[PDB]
Amino acid sequence: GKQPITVPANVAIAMEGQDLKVKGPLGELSITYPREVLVEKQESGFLRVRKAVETRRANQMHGLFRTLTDNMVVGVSKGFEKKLQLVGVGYRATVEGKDLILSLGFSHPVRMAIPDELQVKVEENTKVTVSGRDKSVVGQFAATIRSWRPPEPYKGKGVRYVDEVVRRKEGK
RNA sequence: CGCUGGGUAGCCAAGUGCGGAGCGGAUAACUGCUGAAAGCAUCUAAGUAGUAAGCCCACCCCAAGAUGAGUGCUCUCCUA
Ligand SMILES: [Mg+2]
Ligand SMILES: [Mg+2]
Ligand SMILES: [Mg+2]
Ligand SMILES: [Mg+2]
Ligand SMILES: [Mg+2]
Ligand SMILES: [Mg+2]
Repeated sequence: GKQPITVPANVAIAMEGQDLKVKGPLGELSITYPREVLVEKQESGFLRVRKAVETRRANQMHGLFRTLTDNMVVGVSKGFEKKLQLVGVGYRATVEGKDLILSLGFSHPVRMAIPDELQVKVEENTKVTVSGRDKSVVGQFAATIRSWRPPEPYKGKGVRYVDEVVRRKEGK
């Protein structure tokens, strides 16, 4: 289930065999492959990834870096943006200076730092949107805000991703 | 102590102070992010993040007989 990777994205690519560095309009990333897979610079415009001798570990890994290398370029060409939605009376979100602050019913305003790699913004008092390059830090970042107050069943009060479901119930 | 009433230091508690800290490290159960085999999905057979009175260090004392016997400063080795 492989596919060639589309890279006429006006992005620079460079390697030294065991690594692969990418440099584009809005960021720089790197990655190192183990000795099973191997990649070349196909001059046609795309990129194909071959593999070592047929084995169970390689067939799992063949389609693995295909999606990472895909996200490796799309995150440097366009980036990625995750969405959040705050549900509950009194729940707010602001960006005071660099980091952000949230008030999720606790007796203290939780404060977590935003690394320089990511970008955050808020349109309305009750929603948040993350913007970055790598899915790992971005997805891990948005998951962190979800952990402070996940969505409850009975009323859905809390943080939630967009385009998901909520197991609702009746309390009384 | 003939029997009693008081008693300094000392010893002692019922008296007087202090103590148990850490946004430090790695994990269990659990929740996850990213994401193949399996065009979907999946917390994972690549990688990675949160997190226990528990585990390790940190705190207090002992400690180079640690025969693996350590380290550093200083001193001494006269007369014919
Ligand atoms: Mg007396
Ligand atoms: Mg007496
Ligand atoms: Mg997932
Ligand atoms: Mg997938
Ligand atoms: Mg693993
Ligand atoms: Mg503990």
